[PDB]
Amino acid sequence: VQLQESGPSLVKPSQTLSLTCTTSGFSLSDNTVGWVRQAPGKALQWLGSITPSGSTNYNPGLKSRLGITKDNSNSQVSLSLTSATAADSATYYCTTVHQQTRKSCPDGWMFGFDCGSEDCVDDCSDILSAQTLSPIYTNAYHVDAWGQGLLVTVSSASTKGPSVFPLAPSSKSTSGGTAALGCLVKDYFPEPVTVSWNSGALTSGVHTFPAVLQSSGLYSLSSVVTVPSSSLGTQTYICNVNHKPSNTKVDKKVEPK
Amino acid sequence: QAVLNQPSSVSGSLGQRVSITCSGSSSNVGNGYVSWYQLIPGSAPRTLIYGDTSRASGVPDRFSGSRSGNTATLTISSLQAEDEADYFCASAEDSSSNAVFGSGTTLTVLGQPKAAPSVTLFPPSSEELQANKATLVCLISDFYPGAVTVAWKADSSPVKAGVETTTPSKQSNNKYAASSYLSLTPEQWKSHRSYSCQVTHEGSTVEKTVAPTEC
Repeated sequence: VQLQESGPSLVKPSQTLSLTCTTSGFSLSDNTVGWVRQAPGKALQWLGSITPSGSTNYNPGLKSRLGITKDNSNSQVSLSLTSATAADSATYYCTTVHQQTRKSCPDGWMFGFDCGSEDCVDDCSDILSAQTLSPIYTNAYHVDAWGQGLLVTVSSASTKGPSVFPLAPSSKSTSGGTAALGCLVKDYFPEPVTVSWNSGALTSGVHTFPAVLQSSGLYSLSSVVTVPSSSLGTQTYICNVNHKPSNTKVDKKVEPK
Repeated sequence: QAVLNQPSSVSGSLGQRVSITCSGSSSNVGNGYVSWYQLIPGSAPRTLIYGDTSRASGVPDRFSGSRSGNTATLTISSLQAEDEADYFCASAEDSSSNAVFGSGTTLTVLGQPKAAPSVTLFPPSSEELQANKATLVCLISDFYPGAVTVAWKADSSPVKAGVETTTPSKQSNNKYAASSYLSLTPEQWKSHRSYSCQVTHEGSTVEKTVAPTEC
């Protein structure tokens, strides 16, 4: 199954954050879809879900700001939150929720089958003059599938694409048979950026570091890869930076010195 | 928006057993039907347990859930290095379709082989210099435990301004990596004769040096 979130990575304060989840592999009319978020370094927070019948449930502390919509034909769920503040900067996940209705009788009461069957009775020895009631159905929920999530930043500062500079290997950056090389992704906003190497064909020995917020207010990070030193004249190495907040993709050839 | 209570962090050695508790009242955990989720950085959350004790698809047998009234427990037996993650419990309050998540627990897997770090110091590229900027990039990788201190030098004199350092984080091979930056102007860069990145790790200090009069 697949759940893909989409929307703006940057929302100005007091504006309305809006995200859309495109679904495939379960039909939006059978299973129910919910939204979960998590602020950086905080715990998961339930935002709400929409039932197959179109009914919506919201978190009690955020219902005045939330709103979920459905479109079964296009298979798209929508989430909205008004008066977006800096506390709303988080990663927003699109999920599928699964329910499970359990029937039960009130306390002390018993079923007719355990002794007319579906009803709960007050006395099984009589099963006639005893008081009769209906069973109580209560359902529980668990999240089954999670989307990759979308990092949303609530800020007044403006988007800025990244500058990509090469971290080239030299006669001092080597370590015998292996050499380290990378590219520096400088001055971008907001988060995040994604780096690969040779269009994903180079995954062995790759690491991308967490970003850092500079004094200028922009983010920067690095991505490094270790390759055989004997290949620095035969194999070309390209780092593929991706910045969805600005719809920018940069391919930078790393040349040995 | 009640927050179920979990310990902020637990620990355990390789191959040993670890338990994570999830405290609640009689109206959300006391009802039962508690689920557990695993969050590894760089990955989407992974549903481990649902309905107190049932495993999800593709969940190994070392992951097991249980409940005892108002406190449910997730137990991970034969501990592995890939089990280092954040774990969250959850339950619906009075079956109102709204669910509450736990405070979260960070798991640490100890007993892993110690490793000394390798350090690489890149001088500012020609492209960055042509843009009237200069950033020294000090990359540290393949070390355990993930505790290092980074110092910058200019002609052996300490430098504390214009330095940014990331907190150590896990690599793909369960070892740690960190990065440090020294943002200078091209005039500051061409000024001194050398700049150094000093990395201290377990009674050892590796120093890498770059000179503007080089490659």
